[PDB]
Amino acid sequence: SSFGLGGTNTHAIFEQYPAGPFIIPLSARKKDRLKEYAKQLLAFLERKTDTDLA
Amino acid sequence: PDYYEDSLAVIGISCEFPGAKDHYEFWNNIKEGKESITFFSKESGISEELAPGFPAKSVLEGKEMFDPGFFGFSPKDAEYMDPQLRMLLLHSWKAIEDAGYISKEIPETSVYMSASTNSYRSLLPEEVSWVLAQSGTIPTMISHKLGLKGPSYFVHANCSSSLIGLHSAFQSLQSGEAKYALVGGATLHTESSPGLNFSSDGHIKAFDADADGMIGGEGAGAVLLKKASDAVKDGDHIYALLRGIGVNNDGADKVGFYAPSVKGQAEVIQKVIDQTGIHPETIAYVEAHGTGTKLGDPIELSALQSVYGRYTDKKQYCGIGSVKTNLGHLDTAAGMAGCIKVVMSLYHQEIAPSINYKEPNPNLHLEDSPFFVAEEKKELTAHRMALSSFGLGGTNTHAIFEQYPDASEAADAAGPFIIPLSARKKDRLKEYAKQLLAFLERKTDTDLADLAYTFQVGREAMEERAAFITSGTAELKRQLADFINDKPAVTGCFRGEKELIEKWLAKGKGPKLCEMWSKGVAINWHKHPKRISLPVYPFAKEPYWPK
Repeated sequence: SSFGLGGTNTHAIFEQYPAGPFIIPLSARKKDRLKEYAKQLLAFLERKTDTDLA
Repeated sequence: PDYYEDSLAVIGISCEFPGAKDHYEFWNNIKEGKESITFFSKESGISEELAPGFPAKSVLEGKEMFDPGFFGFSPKDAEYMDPQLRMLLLHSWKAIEDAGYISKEIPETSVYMSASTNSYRSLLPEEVSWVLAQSGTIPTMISHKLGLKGPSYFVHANCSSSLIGLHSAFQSLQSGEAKYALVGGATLHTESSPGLNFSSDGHIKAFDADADGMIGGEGAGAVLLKKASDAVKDGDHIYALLRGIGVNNDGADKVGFYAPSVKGQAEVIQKVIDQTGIHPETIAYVEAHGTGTKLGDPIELSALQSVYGRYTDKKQYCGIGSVKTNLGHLDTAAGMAGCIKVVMSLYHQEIAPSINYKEPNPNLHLEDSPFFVAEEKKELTAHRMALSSFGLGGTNTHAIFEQYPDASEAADAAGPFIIPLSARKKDRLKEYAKQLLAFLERKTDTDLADLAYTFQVGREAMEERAAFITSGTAELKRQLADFINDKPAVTGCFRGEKELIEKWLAKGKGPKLCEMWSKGVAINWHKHPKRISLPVYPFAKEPYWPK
């Protein structure tokens, strides 16, 4: 629910929805960026493990 | 009877599995749905993936323990020998005793053992020192210490290795090379504790929708086998029958070394049926490979059904389960574990439940599936059961068993007989009394004529000897607590250890000989009863491991 100061009210409803060699291409505008990119993917991989490379 | 001259009989068992001291405890564990994994709360600072990397372990207490002195082994020597070898040695002794036999008395026996490469030598200090502990040393050490003449060698097919032992025994005993065959398997590792088949939560949920992997285990066991006809004629104690077994390899059909293949499994299953001709409808329960993998478990049934279906099938009449759910995956002893469980179920005519199952995997199609997943105890009112094991290698095994049906038990004709109890050390003898002691009461009515018979024969003459000449179980029992209770000279007992009239000595039966046995060489074989499974030599609890 969201109701405005104006007197405009909104309501919404949502519903619940139920290989051996990979290549990863990484790109960036700049080299630190492309480097910062690397820390974050690295960091991501650490945390979430059962994460499919495919 | 009929197709018994082409069959084997399981006449002895000994095993140790997670949460199981013995095969009897084992069974009662599975029947009641007990799960033998273990978990840790308060014991490195890696609380991370699981610490999957694997959060819980499936453990065999006392893998290190041993009784080296029993076999004329230096303590130094035990520390060099692999735990798997030690365990298989104790079990092979145990299994033959449970058969009621003295090894020495059955020279004509084959031995097939299998075990993992745990790189045990690697933990020894840096070593003069000769490498002969090899895989071959294991069966061969056993043959040597039990005085076995049968062909003795080591076989391995990874997950399928025990059924490979079972296969050898089947060919061997049929070919008349040996009268008896002894098959055992072990895995004990030498450690502390995506991209794989490891289970997310450490639960092997076989046939479950959420099966996501498997968990490792440690175990060892051995069985003693005999030709079936011989077993009945010879009067041995038979748990179950082995009708047929089959082996083959996938080939290069599937994509990958670690991929299990539908076509390959199907053929062993088909192949075995043709061998025994056994009609699938004939089969009550099937112990599946049941690893707990998303893709492995659809394949097994797919293969099973495809074979079974072309037959006088259509229904949902067969029970399908995996004991891996209880114990985990014991790489080399996986076959052994399934085998014992199936042999026990036929022995008792009950079906053990398969735990960790809440819903059925959509993929299974169980409904067209000639077989329903197990979730409760069973009623069974001979029956045949099948067993599968599929190797990591691509080598597949299937086997079928048949219930052994007839007992016409008879009361005890004679009111007194003699137990001869013995051990290689007094401390041991006492526990043996205890272990025996506990048993009598646990099994409320067991015949002693056979209990007597089996100890007279089928147990060796150790130095420490205690011979009992009672007449009634409670009578015997308390007098046992009499012996256990250490120095009260009350019983019709005879202290043991505490000269050779070997020469040409006649002996007349009729009377108390226990004294003569008490420090003597008497051959109790005149009167007869059947051999029966009772308790076995209690081995000491000495632990040996390399610092």
